[PDB]
Amino acid sequence: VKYDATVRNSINQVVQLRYGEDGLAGESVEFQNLATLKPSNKAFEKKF
Amino acid sequence: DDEEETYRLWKIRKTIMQLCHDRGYLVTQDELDQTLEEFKAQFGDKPSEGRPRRTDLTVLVAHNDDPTDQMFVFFPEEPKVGIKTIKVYCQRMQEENITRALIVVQQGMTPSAKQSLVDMAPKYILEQFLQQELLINITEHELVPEHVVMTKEEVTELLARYKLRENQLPRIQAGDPVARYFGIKRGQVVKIIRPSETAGRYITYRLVQ
Amino acid sequence: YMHLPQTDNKKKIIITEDGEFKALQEWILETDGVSLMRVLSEKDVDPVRTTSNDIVEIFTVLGIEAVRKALERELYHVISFDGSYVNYRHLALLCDTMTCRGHLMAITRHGVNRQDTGPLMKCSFEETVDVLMEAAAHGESDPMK
Amino acid sequence: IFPTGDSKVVLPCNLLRMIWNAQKIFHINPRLPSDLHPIKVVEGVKELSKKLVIVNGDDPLSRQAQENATLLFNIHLRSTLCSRRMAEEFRLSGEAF
Amino acid sequence: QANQKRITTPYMTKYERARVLGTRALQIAMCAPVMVELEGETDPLLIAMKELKARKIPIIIRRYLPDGSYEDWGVDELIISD
Repeated sequence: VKYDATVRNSINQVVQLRYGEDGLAGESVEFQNLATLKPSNKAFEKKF
Repeated sequence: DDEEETYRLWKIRKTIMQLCHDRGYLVTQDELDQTLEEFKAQFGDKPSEGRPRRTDLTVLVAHNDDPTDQMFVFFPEEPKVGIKTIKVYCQRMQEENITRALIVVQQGMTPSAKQSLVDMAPKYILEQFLQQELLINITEHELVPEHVVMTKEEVTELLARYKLRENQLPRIQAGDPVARYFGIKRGQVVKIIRPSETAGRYITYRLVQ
Repeated sequence: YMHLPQTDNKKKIIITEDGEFKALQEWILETDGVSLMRVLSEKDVDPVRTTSNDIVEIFTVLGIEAVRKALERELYHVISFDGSYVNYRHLALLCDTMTCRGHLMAITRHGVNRQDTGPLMKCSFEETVDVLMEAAAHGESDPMK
Repeated sequence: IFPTGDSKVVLPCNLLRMIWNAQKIFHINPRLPSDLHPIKVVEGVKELSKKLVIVNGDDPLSRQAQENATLLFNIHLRSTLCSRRMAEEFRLSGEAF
Repeated sequence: QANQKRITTPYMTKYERARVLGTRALQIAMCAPVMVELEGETDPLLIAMKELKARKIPIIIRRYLPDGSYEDWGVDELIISD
C-alpha cells in the first residue's frame, strides 16, 4: 500500500484502488449483524 | 426444426437489441421487449423457406448522441461466410454511408475472412459474433458485474485525480467476451461497478489493450 | 445428477411480497465435465445463476470479471469447507492480482516470469538462470523497486 | 447486494458493544426516560459519516469513490443508530451519544 | 508544495511512529539535546516516549506519494494515534 492508500505492484500497477475495497486493515475488524436485511417489511416498518 | 430455429432467431434478435441498448442506440422499448408470438407475427412465422429468410432480420439503428453513426447489424445465411459475402456486405456498407456494422456468423468464418475484416477496417469498423454467442446476454449473468464505457474526457479526469498513467491501470484483453459485446476499441477504459461484502460497492477501472 | 439442495447456498432465495426471505427448494442439476456455453444456450436453463467450477471455460465464455468473481467464490468455498475462515481481503487481493493483467495469470514460472517486473525478482523464483540470459540478450533494465 | 440472507458481515467497529459500553459507563437507567432529541442523533450520525473519509477529496469522482467505499459501514451505522432504536432499545443520554 | 493543498492522512501511523522513536532514541544516545524536562530517566527509549507525549519532536517527516512528489509533515501538527 502506497501513501495514496492504493495497493500497487512493484512497478506501480494499481491492483486495488483501496485495500480490501474499503481501506481497512484486518486487525481491527469484527463480526457484526446488520439487523436490517433479514427483518420483513412489516417488522422493518414497526422497528424503524 | 422450424420451431427451434424460430426460438434461436428470437433469442439472437433480443440479445442484439439488448447489445444495441447497452451500447446506446435509438432502440424502442417495444423492440427490446418482443415476445415469441410477437416475433412470429412481425417478422413472419416458420423459418426454412418461410417468411424468415435470414436477410430481412437486419437491423438499422442510430446513436443517441448523434443520429449519424447508424450502426447496422447483418445476418449471413450461409453456415460459413466466404469472402464474396464480405465483399457485397462492404458494398452495402459503403452505399448507405454508415460506419459501424456487425456480423452474426452461424457456424464459423474463414482465416482469410478474418484477415480481411481486421485489415480492411480502419474506416469501416466491423465485428464478429458467432451464432451461439447471442443466445445469452452475458451482462445479465450474475457473475459478470455491470460495465460502463468511459469517455475520453472522463478518463483524463480520472488520470488527473489519481495522478496515474495509462499503462499503470489494470488491463483487460481486447478479445474478452465483455469487450467484444460492448464493441470498444483499444485504449478505452471501462468502469466496473461490482458488489463487495466489505465496502458495499467497488469502482474498478480496466484499460483495454 | 438430480437432487434437491439442503444447504442455503444453492437453495432458491427470493424476496416475498411481505419482504421476508423464504428458503425455497428448487431442483438443481450437477454435471460431470463442462460445456458451459451450450449449457447456458439450452432451453429452460437459467442464464443468470448458472455457473461452473472450471476456470478456463468460464473465462472464455463470460469474461475476466466473471473469472474474478467465480474464482473468489470457489476459493472461499474450498478454504471454508473444513470450517476454517479467512478474511475477504486476502482472497480479493489474490484474485485481483491474478486478474489484473487481463488474462489468466497462473502462479507458476510460466505466468510470473512473463511480466514487466524486474529480472532480479524474476530470477529469485524459478528459471533462475534463463531469466538472466534473457535479460542480458535483451539488455533489460531493472528499475530497482 | 446481499442475497441468501447472510446477515453476518465484517465491519470495523462493533457498534452494539460500543453502545453497551456507553450504557454501562454512564450508568444509564433504561427504565427512566432519556433526554436525547432525535434530530440531535440525526445530524450527529450525519456529521460523523462526513468525518469518516477513506477517499479524501472534494471532486465528484472522489466523493463517489468515498461513498462507495464507506457505503457498508455507513448503512450499518445508520441501521444501528436509528432514532426509534435509540429511543427504545438503548435509551442513551446526550453525553452518552 | 505550499501550506495549502496538503492532502494526506493526518494520523501519524505506527510505521513512522517506530522510525521516529528509534531515530530520536539513537540521537539522544549520541549526546543530543533533550526537548523536555526529565526527572531521573536514563533509558533513551523511555525519554523518547515521554518527549513524544510532550509533542516536541525536532523532526519533520517527508512522505513520498506514488507519483514522485514529496509531502512534508512536522510532528507537532500530527496528532498521536494513542
